[PDB]
Order: sequence, then C-alpha cells, then structure tokens
Amino acid sequence: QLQLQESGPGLVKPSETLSLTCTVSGASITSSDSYWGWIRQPPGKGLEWIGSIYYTGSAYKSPPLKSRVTMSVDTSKNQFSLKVTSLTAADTAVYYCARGRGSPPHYYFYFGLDVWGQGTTVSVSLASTKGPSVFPLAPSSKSTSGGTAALGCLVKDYFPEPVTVSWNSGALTSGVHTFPAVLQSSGLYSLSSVVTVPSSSLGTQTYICNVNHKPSNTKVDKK
Amino acid sequence: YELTQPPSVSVSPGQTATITCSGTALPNHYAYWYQQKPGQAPVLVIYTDNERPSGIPERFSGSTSGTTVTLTISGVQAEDEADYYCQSADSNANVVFGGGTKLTVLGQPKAAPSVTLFPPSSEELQANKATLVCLISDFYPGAVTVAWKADSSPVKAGVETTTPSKQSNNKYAASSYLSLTPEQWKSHRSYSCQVTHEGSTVEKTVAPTE
Amino acid sequence: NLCPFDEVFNATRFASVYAWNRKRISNCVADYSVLYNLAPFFTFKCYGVSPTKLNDLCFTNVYADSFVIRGDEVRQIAPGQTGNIADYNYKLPDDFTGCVIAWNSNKLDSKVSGNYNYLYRLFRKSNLKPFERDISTEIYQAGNKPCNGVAGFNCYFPLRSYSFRPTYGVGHQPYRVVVLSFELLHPAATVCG
Ligand SMILES: *[C@@H]1O[C@H](CO[C@@H]2O[C@@H](C)[C@@H](O)[C@@H](O)[C@@H]2O)[C@@H](O[C@@H]2O[C@H](CO)[C@@H](O[C@@H]3O[C@H](CO)[C@@H](O)[C@H](O)[C@@H]3O)[C@H](O)[C@H]2NC(C)=O)[C@H](O)[C@H]1NC(C)=O
Repeated sequence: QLQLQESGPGLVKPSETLSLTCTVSGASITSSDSYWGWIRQPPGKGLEWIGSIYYTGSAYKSPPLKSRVTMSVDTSKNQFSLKVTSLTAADTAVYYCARGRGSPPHYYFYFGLDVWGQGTTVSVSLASTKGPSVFPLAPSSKSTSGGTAALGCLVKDYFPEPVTVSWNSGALTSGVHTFPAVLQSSGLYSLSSVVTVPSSSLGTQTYICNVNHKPSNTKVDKK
Repeated sequence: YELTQPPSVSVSPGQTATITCSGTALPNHYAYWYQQKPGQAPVLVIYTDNERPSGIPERFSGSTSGTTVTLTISGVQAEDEADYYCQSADSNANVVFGGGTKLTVLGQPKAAPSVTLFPPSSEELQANKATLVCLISDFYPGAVTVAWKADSSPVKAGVETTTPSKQSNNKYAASSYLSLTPEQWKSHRSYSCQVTHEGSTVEKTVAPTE
Repeated sequence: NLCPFDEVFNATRFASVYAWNRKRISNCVADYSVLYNLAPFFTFKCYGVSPTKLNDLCFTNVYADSFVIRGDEVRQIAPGQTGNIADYNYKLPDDFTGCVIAWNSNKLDSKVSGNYNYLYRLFRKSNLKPFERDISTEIYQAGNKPCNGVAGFNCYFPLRSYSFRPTYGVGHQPYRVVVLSFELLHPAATVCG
C-alpha cells in the first residue's frame, strides 16, 4: 500500500540550505519501476519538478536547479532525501515527495507521478519563530431556545505558518470551523477556530482548544 | 521549455469541458494530467495520453493531436471544480508542468454569508490589547467586502481581512480583524462588522457590556 | 555543442512504423559512448563501420529514424530484407552504412486490454525505395472493379493495427527501433568526435 511522507523543517534562513526526507511505506524503495522525486509549488503558483532518483543513486535533475540540488536513497531505512543549497525567498513553496512510476533505463516518469506525499511547507525568511498568544472567544448570549451558539479561539501572533487547532484533545470535531490565517503588516499571522455547540450543553461540557504551533515547539490549551 | 494552458475554463453543469495544452515537444513525449483541489496534493487523472488510473471516473479522458493535448471532462460535476495541470517533458527528458487551469462550474446556487462577531476577550483586554474578530462563512460566489463601524461612523485603520478561500464544500470563507486600543473598545457605544455579498449586506454588531 | 541523441532514445512517445520519425543530426560533436555505455538495454547491429571506432569518424550528416515494430520483424531492419516492414514501411539500402538499434518495449507499449495505437502498412502497389515514407491512407485496389475511396470487397484500408498485450510471446511483443544512418557526401563535414 504505497504511501509517502515528507519530513523537513518549516523555516530556513535565506542562503542557508534545505534538507528534506521522504519515507516510503507500503512498498520497498527498491521497486524496479519507482523513480522517487521532488515537486514544489510556490504558494499561489504552479507545480515545478526538482529532481528524481532511482534506488541505485541514479539522479535526474531539473536544469534550473541542477546547480544546487542533491538527492540520495537510504536503501537501509526505506527513504530518500533532497538538499537545496543557497535558499532564497523564491524557494518558498510547498515541497512534495512523489513516486514516478516508470521503467529502466531512464523512463523516470513513464507512467506519471501517480502517488504523492501531502507536502511540507517550507518558508524562507530571516525572521524568527514566534509562538502564538491564544485568547478565548466566549460564546454568545444567543436567544434561540434550541438553536445553537458559537465559541472559539483567537490564535493571535505567530510565525511561520502552519498552526493546527483541535478541540477537546481531538474529541470535538463535529461542527468545528478553523479559518485561513491572515497575514499582518508586521509579517505575523493570526487565525481563529470556532465550534458550533448546543446552547443547551453550555454549562455542562467544558470546551478547551488545542493550539499546536510546532515550528516554535509550542502547545497551548485555553479555556 | 513551456507548456501553454488556458488560465481559466468555465462550464455549465452536466456539460463537457476542454482543457488544452500546447508545447513544441509534445511530438516527443506523452502528456499527463493532474487534478488539484484547494490545499491538497495533486492527483494523477491521466497518464500517457489517455490512460485513466483505477479510481478515476470515465468522464475524464485524454486526447492528443499534434502540438496540443486535451483533457476532456464529460458531464462536469461540482466536485470537478479544481486546478488541472498538464505535464510533459522538454526535448531532453526533463519534466515540465503547464501553468494550470481553474475549472469553474457556473450556475451554482447563490449563497449569502453567515457572519459571527466577537468582542475582545477580557483575557486579551488585560494584556492591553483589543481585537474584534468577524468570521464570514458559507457564501457563494467567493467575493465579499467588509466594513467596520465605530457606532455608525466608518473606521479605516487597524483592519485586516483575509482573501476568501474555497472551503470544504464548494463555498467560501473569510475573516476580518479590527485592532483597537483597550481605550477605543470602551470609549464607543458599539462596533459593527458589515459584510456585503452581491446585493446583501449583513451586519453583526457588539457593545461593551458588563 | 553536443548531438541530441537523448531526444531519440529517451523519447517517451514513438512513431508508428509506417509514419516513422526522422531526426537529422548535424553541427555538433557526437559522443557515441553515451550510447555504448547503455548496451545492456539494446541489441544493436552495425553495417559498414565498427561500433568501437565511431568516435573516430566524421560525416556530413547523421540521421536517426525511430519507430515501433513487432519483435519477430526486427530482422527486416537490415540491408536486402523482404516482408511487410522492409517493403511497405521502412526500407534500408543495400549499401547501408550505419547501426540498427533495438530494445524490447513490452512494459512501455503493451497494455492488458490491447494497445492498438501502433500501425503498419500491409498493402501497396510497389515496394518502397530506401528511406521512403508512405503516410497515404487511401484504399488499396485489389481485384478489378475500382473502389471509389470506399473500403470493402477487394478494396482495403492500407493501414493495420498491431495489437500488443503483455501476455504475447516475445517477438509478438513491441520493440522500439532506432536506425542511425551515417552519410558522407561531397560538401563540408559537420558531425565528428
Ligand atoms: C537518457 O537520459 C539520461 C538522463 O539524462 C539526464 O537527465 C534528464 C532528466 C535530463 O536532465 C538530461 O539533460 C540529463 O542528461 C542520460 O543519462 C545521463 O547521461 C549524461 C551524459 O550525457 C550523464 O552526464 C554525465 O555525468 C557524469 C557523472 O555524473 C559526468 O562525469 C559526465 O561528464 C556527464 O556530465 C548523466 O549522469 C546521465 N544521467 C543518468 C541518470 O545516468 C542518457 O545518456 C540518455 N540517453 C541517451 C541515449 O542519451
């Protein structure tokens, strides 16, 4: 059951160098028909292939990036890696681990890129990680004698993207809506997460939101 | 080396859409089509020129003719709203992607926004900050303008508003934030979030009580 | 300034034999070791030069023709052969100077439900001359009563579909073929080593 998972930092400084690792699950990285590759997508823009690599260390490299791309296959630990030197802002993208199904000697994409990781966001800035302040958003005094009411969390001043919010340590997922984050003039982010609950089950169940900002090693639980 | 692809295609429901892609090396190399929906990995829908992977509906079919290849999506559904990428390779065997085409399904039900306004929490106020939070969901089409009002007087400074974003179902969401001094929250009678969608304007409004 | 062999050999799409592709190579230096490092993957027969010496040589033009045929038909891609392919699709001279390279392409060109994309001509008035191409699709007249561009009794479509499945015995399987032709005319030479 071939699945793929990227690992890698989320923030890197300009000029520095980027290090990514894809782990393969459900199949051997030695499949004679597999050309493991990297595709990236600048936010807002289109896909770009970076390079591919066979289980032998044979490496196919995109010409725009050949000068500063390196790849390797850890046959021992069933994974492949990417390295990109001298990052610039223009290197900010989602980076996707992928399997090109092809055939030897060099048909490294013959049957298409048919299985993808789901991306690691990479963000190239000189700015420093920032943990979000979290403030509770208390439910309304809404008068629907049945109806509902809405409570939430304001995840205030963080960087870089992403932030994940659960409710009730994962237990509450019905009717939760977490909103795309806004980018402020300061360069910092904020977002909000709102839950639609019964205004009946108001004083009984106690609602806590769980704000996982991994780039800053932060967890906050509020209310 | 470049594959050329329309930026947008629009199609009435149940009808049939055409995404073309042109490049001078399509004589040397097959075309591939990937479907991408918001915030998500691309999905191969067509490999070599016209092969459809297993779990892809028959309404997707690929076609070639010279320096152009085409995705054809028979009987378009709402789910088919996505970004479509052609992919090939240059004279050498270097993978290259087109720019992508947004497929918009026209004739979708107009839906008015649902608006939720929060005052600054006490917890935040005693940190010497006051931010009002206006959440705008479940609207179509995906365009709103947002206006903040101190009493009934418009407000200009300290307002950020997201771009809309195609949400889980085929609708949109956005959100606006008003930054105040904790003075300002107290020294007025009311603040309002006004969102104008198409013709409608829906206004939620909050006051310093307690 | 290098000669663009990768464009012929790494091509993912290949021509049908009746409409075979030709690339002309000139104005470059030709590194034949890029091709000879890869010999586990093709079969290869040369005519009128030795394989090893190719770097040493200079020519006024090099031509690379590519197409797909059935495996048991690869033997017609050679001087003085006969059969459907040699006579109606692709014909080499008797004085052929060059190399005929081929590799089995089951995995690329067979499909469980058959691949019918690759075509050949089976009927023609006359045997092609060497290096000639017939793209015509007009009805071949057998019998006397003439057809009016209408296939039917004693009147055929001249083109026929190969049907490739991965089950077929080798030689009923598809093979990609690249024919390299070395041509030393009387004007100034241009491809070297
Ligand atoms: C079919 O294509 C392969 C791969 O071609 C390479 O990858 C593609 C995606 C494109 O980006 C091409 O531009 C690119 O060349 C060819 O194999 C490659 O051959 C070249 C020689 O032309 C090798 O370059 C050499 O590398 C060695 C050691 O790394 C150096 O010492 C040499 O000076 C030279 O730079 C390249 O490594 C090799 N790549 C692989 C993965 O083996 C292949 O030749 C081609 N087929 C034909 C018939 O040309």
